[PDB]
Amino acid sequence: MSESVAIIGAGLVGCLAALAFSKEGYNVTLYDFRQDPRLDTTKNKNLKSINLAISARGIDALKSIDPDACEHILQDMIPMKGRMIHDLKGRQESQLYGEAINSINRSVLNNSLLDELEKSTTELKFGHKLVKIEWTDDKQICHFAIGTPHTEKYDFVIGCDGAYSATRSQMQRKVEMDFSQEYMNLRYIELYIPPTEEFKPNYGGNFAIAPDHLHIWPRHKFMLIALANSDGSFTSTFFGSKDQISDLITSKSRVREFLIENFPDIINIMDLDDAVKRFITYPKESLVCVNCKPYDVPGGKAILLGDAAHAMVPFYGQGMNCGFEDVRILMALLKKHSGDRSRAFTEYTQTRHKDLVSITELAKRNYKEMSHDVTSKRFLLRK
Ligand SMILES: Cc1cc2nc3c(=O)[nH]c(=O)nc-3n(C[C@H](O)[C@H](O)[C@H](O)COP(=O)(O)OP(=O)(O)OC[C@H]3O[C@@H](n4cnc5c(N)ncnc54)[C@H](O)[C@@H]3O)c2cc1C
Repeated sequence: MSESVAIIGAGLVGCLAALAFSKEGYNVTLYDFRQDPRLDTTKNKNLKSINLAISARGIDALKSIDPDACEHILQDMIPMKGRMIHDLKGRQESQLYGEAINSINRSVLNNSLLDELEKSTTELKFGHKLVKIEWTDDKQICHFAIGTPHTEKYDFVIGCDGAYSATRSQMQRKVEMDFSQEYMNLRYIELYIPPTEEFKPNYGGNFAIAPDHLHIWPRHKFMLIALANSDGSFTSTFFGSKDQISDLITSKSRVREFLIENFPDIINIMDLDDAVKRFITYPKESLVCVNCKPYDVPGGKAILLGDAAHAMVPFYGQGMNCGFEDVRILMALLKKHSGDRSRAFTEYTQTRHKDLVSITELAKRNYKEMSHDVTSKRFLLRK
């Protein structure tokens, strides 16, 4: 009487999808080739950033799925009041909220969703790599490499397997899928702002700068940002072109001078030497933007959510929030259609792809305002 679903990928979107479907009564199995990130034996946590901005929409998605869990899962998130813009003179200006965001730790959020899933009948299958799918009019046969071949049949499959989705490739054999991948001329580097030694009453913690603002140092086609952690430290991120970064890291002094010149007010709050070290040593992940149409295999046999459907630019886009909204939209469509996945998945493709156009255009406009159109003397250095 129950239907079974294989969800491929146990990142943030996959875990939320698993929560949503298990709650709605489906028999869920959640696969990931990675080891369980809650284990100390698992060395690669695959965490692209230490923390995340979760929007009202992202929060509302988790809340629509499980309000009690959502309360518990998000208890330590730090609400933001606005953005704090830092100019070349180290002047800060508060711009109060667009959409509200809250800072939350990535590891904690992903680990907490897994914890919630263990309280359901969801089967967790780490160490399982999806390698092939056979599509039929009844069940879909999913082939895995474990550790070792392994196959299991499912009524339908949800690809939440990220930007390079194996599920998406498998779908492409069954349906004509328009597809594009674009490798961004953009890299990011994670930096660190330590907690202060003493509790700062006006900040409510050991914070070196305002914890209730997303801090941005916007420059011409590059940017530094910072978002608070619960312990008083900030996760800081530098974004710049591949060419700019490659040219900088040829020399430690060159990086150091660049940082001092462009972000002079970070010397008060960050160790320059290890910043330089982090800058030269941080592994540079390639950022790819991918788009998809359709998102489903006809007859309700499969659907793609999260980065697997629409991997987008960091910061300027909001991949996790978008993926959380994917899930919320899908579940509402399933309820609207009384469990008819054929109808729901088809309508999903139509409406979500209209949404994606609007989302993409917003992100481009965000990049234009915040990073491209930056030439004033307060933001672009004159030698
Ligand atoms: C630096 C940075 C900062 C960001 N900040 C924000 C932010 O502040 N707010 C926000 O909303 N978004 C943010 N994002 C975007 C966000 O990180 C991603 O959109 C989000 O994590 C995507 O989640 P996902 O579950 O779709 O994909 P993923 O996190 O990529 O998870 C996919 C999972 O599938 C597994 N997998 C892949 N292939 C297979 C296979 N063949 N078989 C089995 N398993 C497989 C992988 O191991 C992986 O665990 C940021 C991104 C970056 C890089």
